[PDB]
Amino acid sequence: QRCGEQGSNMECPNNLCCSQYGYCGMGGDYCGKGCQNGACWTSKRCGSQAGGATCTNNQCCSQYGYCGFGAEYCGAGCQGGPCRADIKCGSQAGGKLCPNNLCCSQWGFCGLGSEFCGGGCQSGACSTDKPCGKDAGGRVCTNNYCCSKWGSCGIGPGYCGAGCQSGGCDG
Amino acid sequence: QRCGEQGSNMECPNNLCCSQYGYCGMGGDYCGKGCQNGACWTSKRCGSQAGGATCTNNQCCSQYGYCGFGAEYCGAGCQGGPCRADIKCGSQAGGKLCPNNLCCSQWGFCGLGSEFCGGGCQSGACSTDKPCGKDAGGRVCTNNYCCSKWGSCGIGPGYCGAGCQSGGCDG
Ligand SMILES: CC(=O)N[C@H]1[C@H]([C@H](O)[C@H](O)CO)O[C@@](O[C@H]2[C@@H](O)[C@@H](CO)O[C@@H](O[C@H]3[C@H](O)[C@@H](O)[C@H](O)O[C@@H]3CO)[C@@H]2O)(C(=O)O)C[C@@H]1O
Ligand SMILES: CC(=O)N[C@H]1[C@H]([C@H](O)[C@H](O)CO)O[C@@](O[C@H]2[C@@H](O)[C@@H](CO)O[C@@H](O[C@H]3[C@H](O)[C@@H](O)[C@H](O)O[C@@H]3CO)[C@@H]2O)(C(=O)O)C[C@@H]1O
Repeated sequence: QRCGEQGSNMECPNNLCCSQYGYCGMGGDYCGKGCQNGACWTSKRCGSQAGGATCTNNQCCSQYGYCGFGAEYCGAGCQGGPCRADIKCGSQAGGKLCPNNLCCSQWGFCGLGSEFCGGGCQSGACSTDKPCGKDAGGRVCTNNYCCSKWGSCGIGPGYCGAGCQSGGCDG
Repeated sequence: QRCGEQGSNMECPNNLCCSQYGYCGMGGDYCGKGCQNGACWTSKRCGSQAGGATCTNNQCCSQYGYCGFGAEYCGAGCQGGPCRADIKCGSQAGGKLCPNNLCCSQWGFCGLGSEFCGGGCQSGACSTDKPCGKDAGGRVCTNNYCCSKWGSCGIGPGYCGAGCQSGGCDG
């Protein structure tokens, strides 16, 4: 029930702003100074301009390296987020990984839903629960996900914990 | 450090999925059944098709009323989220309110950043801290925000609590 650093980076809903304290609301108290996510009065820096950084709340990183929504951010030159132009990926775009766990469709585009996450899904939050492990002819997940002791790709204690065969195994 | 119903609707970061229990991770345990937000294997229903409902994680509500990202969702017929076409608002579009607290620019478009939230901002997470109250010639905030005892628009205990002049005052 806590956001930002004090909520393991949880994010408020409806772009509610997360104050410097880890509470959600709207207004200067939250959106003003120390804001850590949501609709912070001061756009956070992103993209090139800010060491490869991604925006929170699924924001489009404008060409200038500022986070937001609207033509200016999502529009031309956009560098991350639900960018107005199809973000490419997969074996089509040299192994490229969708940002923010998005699915790399069979076709080489980034998204979320059956069309992207479904059959053919190359990387990201594929819903095709494909197997890994000794169990899966020594195949490692994508996104450096954890191959749990049952040969399943995911992120968490059950996945990254004990019996973790490969991926980002808690060490 | 808890999501969904057990985290006052906090949302995991990077589209991490929130399990039926209120924990964040990636995989079937979280993305499978009971998923409450993030990249849930099963798209949540939205728009018309689902009583005016908005998608979580700033997702585009496709023409069919399913939440996601990518051309299919964000593209033509899109009904909410960082839709690929400019969502209109403000006095230009009959008082329309941007969804998900987005700013209604001076021009009548929805977004987030200086360009939308800045000078002229009509409604939403305007960063122009305009005043309300007896203090402000009996002017009420937009979005049914709370006019605190100091004549400030916001959402929270300090705003919606005691001394709340108008808005969604905790009652
Ligand atoms: C769409 C987008 O990214 N909007 C940004 C813009 C853009 O970066 C910009 O419009 C592209 O030209 O900038 C905003 O921040 C700028 C603003 O604070 C202005 C002054 O108010 O300065 C810009 O940078 C200056 C900086 O202030 C100086 O200290 C420095 O000496 O020069 C810099 C030259 O760029 C800020 O980037 C804006 O409000 O216009 C923020 C939007 O999110
Ligand atoms: C972009 C988008 O919204 N993608 C959805 C699609 C679309 O709703 C669709 O492609 C537009 O035609 O549908 C997805 O769900 C559908 C899928 O489960 C199929 C069958 O696997 O059925 C569709 O609805 C059926 C429903 O299953 C039947 O019980 C009912 O008798 O008829 C319905 C007629 O539409 C689902 O909508 C999909 O996976 O294709 C989900 C995507 O998010």
